[PDB]
Parts: sequence; C-alpha cells; structure tokens
Amino acid sequence: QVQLVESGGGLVQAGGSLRLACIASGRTFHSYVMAWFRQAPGKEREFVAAISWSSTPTYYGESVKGRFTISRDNAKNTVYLQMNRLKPEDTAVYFCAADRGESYYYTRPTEYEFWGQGTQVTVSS
Amino acid sequence: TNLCPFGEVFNATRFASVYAWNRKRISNCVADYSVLYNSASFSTFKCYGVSPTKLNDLCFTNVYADSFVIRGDEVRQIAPGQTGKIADYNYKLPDDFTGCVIAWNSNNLDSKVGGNYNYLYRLFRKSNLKPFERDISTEIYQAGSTPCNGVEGFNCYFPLQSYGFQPTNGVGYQPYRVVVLSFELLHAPATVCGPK
Amino acid sequence: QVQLVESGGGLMQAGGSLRLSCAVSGRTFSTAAMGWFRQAPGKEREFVAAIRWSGGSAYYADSVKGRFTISRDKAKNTVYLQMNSLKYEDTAVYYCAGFSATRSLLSDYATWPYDYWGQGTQVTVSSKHHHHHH
Ligand SMILES: *[C@@H]1O[C@H](CO)[C@@H](O)[C@H](O)[C@H]1NC(C)=O
Repeated sequence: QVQLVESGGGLVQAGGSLRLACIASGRTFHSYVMAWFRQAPGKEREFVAAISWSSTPTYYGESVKGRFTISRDNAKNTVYLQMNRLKPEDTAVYFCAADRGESYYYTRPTEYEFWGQGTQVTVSS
Repeated sequence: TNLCPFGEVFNATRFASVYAWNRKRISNCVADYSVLYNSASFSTFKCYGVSPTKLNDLCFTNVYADSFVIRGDEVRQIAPGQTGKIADYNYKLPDDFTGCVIAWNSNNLDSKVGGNYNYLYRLFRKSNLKPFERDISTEIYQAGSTPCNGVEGFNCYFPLQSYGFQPTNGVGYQPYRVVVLSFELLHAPATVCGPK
Repeated sequence: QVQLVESGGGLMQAGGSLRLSCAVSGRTFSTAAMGWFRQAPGKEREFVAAIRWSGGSAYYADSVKGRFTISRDKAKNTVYLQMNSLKYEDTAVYYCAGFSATRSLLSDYATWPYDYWGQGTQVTVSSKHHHHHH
C-alpha cells in the first residue's frame, strides 16, 4: 500500500541544474534504502543513485558520479536527487524505488520492492 | 587467524526443508565476507540494520546462519514485516531484523526429471510463528469443530506438503536455497569480528 | 537404489482372504505414503488403498472399503494389504507403490503419480457362478 510519488522534473538547458523529489506515503520512509533509476529513450532502467537508512553510505552510477547528489529528509518522508551539469544523455524518466533492505547488488531493479511511476526530465540545447 | 565456516553453510551438500530450517552458530572466528563480495549468482543479497559494505568492519556478540529451501515467489517473505505461508508458518524474521538474507536459484541441484519432492513446508498451523521459532511437529491439523486424535479425514489434514521442483516450473516455482545471517549486539564480549 | 517386492498373491474362493506384503529396501516414505494398485487384463490401472507412512491413516477406493485393510510395520519397512471378503472382480495383478511426495490431503494419493512400484503379484478369485459364458 506504500506509494512513492516523484516530482521536480521538466525542461532544462544543458549545463543547468534540477532537483528531483520523491515522497513516500505513511511513516515507513525511515525503514527504507531509497534509490533513483532512469530509463532513457528506448533503453532499460539504469541505476542512478541510492542512499542507506542513516544517509550513509550513498551510491552513484558511473555516468552521474560527481554531478548528482542523493540525500534524504526522514521528517518529510522525502528522498532528493540534485542533478547539476546536465547533458542531453540525462534525458529520461527518473523512477524512485525503495526497499527495507540494502542490497550488495544495489544497482539491480529486482532488489527494490517499491517503485514510483517516474518523472520526465528533458535536457535540450 | 581462523575464519568463520561460511563454506560449510553456503556449500552444504544437503539443505533443510524450510519447516525444519537448519541453524549453525558462528562464534570465536574472523568473519571474512570477501567470498560473498566476489559472488554474482545470488538472486538476492540484502542486509537489514547494517550496510553490506561494512560487514568486514563490524563486530557481533553472536552470529547465526539459518539455511533452507523455498520456491522463488516466497523469497520476498524472508525479510522483516512479511506475511504468507513461509513467514507465518515456517520461518519468521523479526520486525527489527539485523543481518543479511542471501538466496540463489538451486534448480541445478534441487530439481530432477520427474520432480524432487524431498523439500516440505508447513501448510497449516493454529497460530503464527514468533521470530526464529521452529515447528517440526506432524500432528494432524484440526480444521473443524471435531478433534482428529491423529486420524486424517474431512477437516483433519497432515500439516506438511512437498514442494514439487520440476525443471518445467515457472521462475516462481523453482527452488531457491536461502542463507539468513542473524547478528546479535548484546552487553557481552564480541565473538565474531571482520578481518579489519 | 530402492526396490518394492510384493509377495502373498495366489488363488482364493469368493468370500475368502489373502494378505499381500511389500518389502521396501533403499529408503523410507517418512511423511509421504505407500499404496496398492491393481490392473485386470485389458482394464485400466485402478487405485486400491494408500497409507500415510508416519501417522498410519488410510484411504480406500469405494470398491474395497470395509473389505481390504492397508497397514504398515515401520521396523520391517513393509506395507500390507489384508484382502477380506474377496470377490470375482478383485481378480488382477496387485502392485505396491511409493510416493516421494508428501500431500497434506490423504485423498490426493488416489490420483497422484507414484514414483516407485514393485513387480506385481497375481490374485485370482474362484466363484461358483461360472461367469465365463460361451
Ligand atoms: C562455495 O564454493 C567454492 C568452493 O571452492 C568457494 O569458492 C566458495 O568459497 C564457497 N562459498 C562460500 C560462501 O564459502
């Protein structure tokens, strides 16, 4: 019955910045490892970032390390993705995912029980 | 200098039926997870209350390795806060579980042409298991208002049933070996530490 | 490496008794079951009886219920069929079966495919009706 709702997506210029947010309903957020995945035009869900219960550790896909920051606010049941120095390649639907457990294989979609419908980011030139 | 015997648990030739789940105590040994770090075939490898990346840096006052076989659709139930036949009647994790759950598809060893029916689950029970409770009784289950007195019949059922592990089975009905590592942190000396 | 070996078949007059035995070597059927099937010439295999090996509860085909008793001795690793009130019509090859599958509902063993079976023992019943009319 847990719902994840992403927001904060839309159009942005290459070089620009965007902050994604995902709110979990109820009060189970604190018990979740939170992650962001993305699906580019005609490719599979790809891992972007994850954050453990205490805010440490954090994990990042190779292609967003340095540029993106994942963070959580348990008091607002919200996980955030700060995206800086955006490129056209970052154009995708960004999906929020959640699990009780922190996976050794944190990049696998099958390790996350809960999924939002995603928010569309478009990076133009 | 003497490593915890994870090999004896993960590579055991026989695995227990889930209802009769096996428990090995691990104590007074160095817990080197590097052999799990270099594994890619596990279908799931999740820790609760600790990061998998910190297992070589942590000390515990006790470690238990619980092992058993279930169906693919049931691996979800080996996690805190789950309901279903396995969580309710066979193997129950606590709501505040500290430890790791590792599972892998065991079709190569646990399914045979004609089907392997050696792995059992409890189908009926008068109440839910408490966490880490084990029920190996075979009492005829009283489903009706009339007592069974050990005779099977209408509303009088044998409480266990075989999994049917056939090679033609869908992913959800294929066998999965499960290892649960439970970590205890009490006001007591640490028995199990990582290499560093 | 398991074998089921039946013994105790033979000729009987209608109204009489026979005891079939089946000695199991190589394994037990612990929480599962053993059973008796029969097949008359040119007729399909028919379920006779099944017994839960651990608890000893029995299930019977309607045609033999109250006349045949299935039982087992765990120490001798043997299942038995006591065939009382024999009828012409009970005439068949009788063979014991093993089930590796533990089924919660004992009645399942009426139709569940057995994974073990013995050679078979012939049971012929004499009548004074002279059934075979020319
Ligand atoms: C199981 O299999 C092989 C045996 O050489 C080994 O690489 C591995 O260490 C074993 N697994 C564990 C968890 O010890």
